[PDB]
Amino acid sequence: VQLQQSGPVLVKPGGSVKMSCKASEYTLTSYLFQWVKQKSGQGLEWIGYIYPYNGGTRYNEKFRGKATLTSDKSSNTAYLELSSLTSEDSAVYYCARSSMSDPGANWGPGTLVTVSSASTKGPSVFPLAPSSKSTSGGTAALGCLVKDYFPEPVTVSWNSGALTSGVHTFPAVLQSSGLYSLSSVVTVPSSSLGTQTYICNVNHKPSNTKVDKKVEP
Amino acid sequence: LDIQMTQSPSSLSASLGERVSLTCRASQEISGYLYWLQQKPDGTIKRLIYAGSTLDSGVPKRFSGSRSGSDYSLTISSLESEDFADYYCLQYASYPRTFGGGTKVEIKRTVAAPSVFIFPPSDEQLKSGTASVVCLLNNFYPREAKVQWKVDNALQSGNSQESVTEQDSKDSTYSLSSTLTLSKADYEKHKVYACEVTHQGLSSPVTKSFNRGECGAGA
Ligand SMILES: CC(=O)Nc1ccc(CP(=O)([O-])O[C@@H](C)c2ccccc2)cc1
Repeated sequence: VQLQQSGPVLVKPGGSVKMSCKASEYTLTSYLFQWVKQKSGQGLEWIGYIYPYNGGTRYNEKFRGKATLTSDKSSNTAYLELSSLTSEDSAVYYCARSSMSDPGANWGPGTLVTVSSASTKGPSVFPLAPSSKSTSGGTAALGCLVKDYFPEPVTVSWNSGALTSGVHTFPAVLQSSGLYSLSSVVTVPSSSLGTQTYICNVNHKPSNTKVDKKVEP
Repeated sequence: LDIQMTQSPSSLSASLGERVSLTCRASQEISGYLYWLQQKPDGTIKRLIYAGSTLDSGVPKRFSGSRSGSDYSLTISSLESEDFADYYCLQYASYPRTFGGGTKVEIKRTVAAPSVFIFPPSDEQLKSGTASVVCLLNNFYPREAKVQWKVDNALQSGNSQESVTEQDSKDSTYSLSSTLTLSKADYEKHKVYACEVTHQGLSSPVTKSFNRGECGAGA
């Protein structure tokens, strides 16, 4: 059980960004919202809390007052606004709901913020078609190449989430072009290639791109 | 001032079934207000322990938390493959809330040779002007692997990038993709594309290749 957080956002340096966090159900119980920051591949850093009940807030001094937390008691939504953004603010921001008796009980999925002057670019999705060159025994590997997008992230599912086993979605790689690219592959029975359809569902929210690419042998 | 949380070890590689313990020492008295969380590769964070030894109701019994004076520990009675993750302790006795540097828990397992697959560029991408040739090394262990590209027997350099997954939650293996990027022109002027893979699980390098002429299959 997790909380709901706003989607990934691309914001320019010197600008500001405001993300949200709220419980799924209208569970209107007095909770505290803790915010945590995590830079790609690094550790966790407490940002601050907002107690919607009385508007109470407290910030990690390390943020130099750049973080402002607010809330809408009506919707039980908490907001974290970060100002005068720089690349150092590019990171995943998490919110956790908790109380004295139930500390850090629930965690949100996190909101990925990318501070960059570069414009967003939707990815092109190409099939990685199964063939004798990707078939060993009765197992065939296939996939999708999600190429040339910015910023992160892209989400890839297979067969609308029906296919999860044997799926390996690789970490994105930053190309010399400044655009990301990644491949999502999955191994399936070679005997299914003629009867089972394989579709990778790619979504790149920053560019409002949603592509469903059928991968044929 | 701020309470410093020293987490050790920073990296912990352990055999499956091994009893493992992570330690967090507070630079100050936190009176048992220690929290443990697990973060999986996909970024998902979940509570494991709070109040130093209280186990989250959704966490398996193999997890336990204990306190020894200023030393706080997270113990996994018997390591399972799905325990591969980053673990962090978190002090909440006072503000600011501070975390330990975390522990990357790696799983030791038997050697596993990779299955190697190669994918020619799609015609769709070719119409774009660029060609991506993908070589896949699937489910191998350990992580150490060497992938080389040869185009018409000539070793390539500088035109490939690789990405590797974190250990699999089910079999503790890694998978790696090596992508060779060429212009359409360059791709069309050459014929044999080969991916040479070297790995501890392989006695001799494994070369997977295709002839652009044959498309990427058996024409
Ligand atoms: C008066 C009042 O509301 N008090 C109060 C509320 C909550 C808590 C628990 P807490 O929020 O400090 O619990 C910790 C483990 C935490 C820190 C940062 C992110 C996630 C979890 C402790 C005290």
